[PDB]
Amino acid sequence: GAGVLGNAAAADPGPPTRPAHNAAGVSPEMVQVPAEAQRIVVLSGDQLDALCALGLQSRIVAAALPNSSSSQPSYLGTTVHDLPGVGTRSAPDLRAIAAAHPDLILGSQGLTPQLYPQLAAIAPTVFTAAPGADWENNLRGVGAATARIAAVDALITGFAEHATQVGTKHDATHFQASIVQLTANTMRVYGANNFPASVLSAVGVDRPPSQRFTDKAYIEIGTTAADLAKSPDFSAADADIVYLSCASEAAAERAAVILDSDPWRKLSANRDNRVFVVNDQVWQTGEGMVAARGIVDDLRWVDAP
Repeated sequence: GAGVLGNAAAADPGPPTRPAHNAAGVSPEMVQVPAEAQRIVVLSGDQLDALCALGLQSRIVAAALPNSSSSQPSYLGTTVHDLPGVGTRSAPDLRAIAAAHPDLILGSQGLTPQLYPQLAAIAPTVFTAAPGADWENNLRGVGAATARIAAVDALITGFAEHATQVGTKHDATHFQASIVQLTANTMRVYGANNFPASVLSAVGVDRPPSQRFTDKAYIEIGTTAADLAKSPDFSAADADIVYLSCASEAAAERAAVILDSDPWRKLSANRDNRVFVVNDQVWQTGEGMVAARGIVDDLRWVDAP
């Protein structure tokens, strides 16, 4: 009974190559990149999102797949969905990366730090920080890596204004929103330090007191049959509105079990029909500007009847 919601930039003036910064802890920290990279290999989901927000998706030649997955993300359109794979984000395939003969490689120090020297020997390589709450800084690093700092500045400025405008029109500050993600065996309740939390903050939506922690991304509650038969407490998940995504198909197949469970039916948001199923790629795994706009779109339901 839970409603389902789901959810080319011109280069800066300069020479044909530019210096760009790697994330802190990458050696070396500076890398010379082309001003107009024609064949980009992207190894992290947030950078793929960034290239789409910059209108550069037709220059991507391959992308690392989400781990345990067998396909590219679909929330970014068919051109990205059809991209060849180069292994997964946690284990990129260097032979396939070399086979794409890229002139630019984007990756993340939070995913494959050990791989940077081998990647840099194939093509100019830029590593951003780990994806998550700092997505806007990661976007800024993609902007420098593609010589599109001005373009990224406008995307960030336009997003902040757009998010604030949506929050004002829909009275976001008067609602506490909960962020929940189901896995096959557990329920994850996200706090205030992660990708979707930072987008809810940009819109101005409040969070329930149980979801304001910042020491970790989420807390995890068991949801197996043995767990449910031990009278668990899901009250950390309650709010005025609950946004719930499923981390996998097996999680989706068990979602209705948890939503029908006695511990979940105790939640006031469930009684009030204010639990909404949302796209996990938009809310959890994309972690970029296009995903962020999808979350803002879903947040338009905070003041719905």
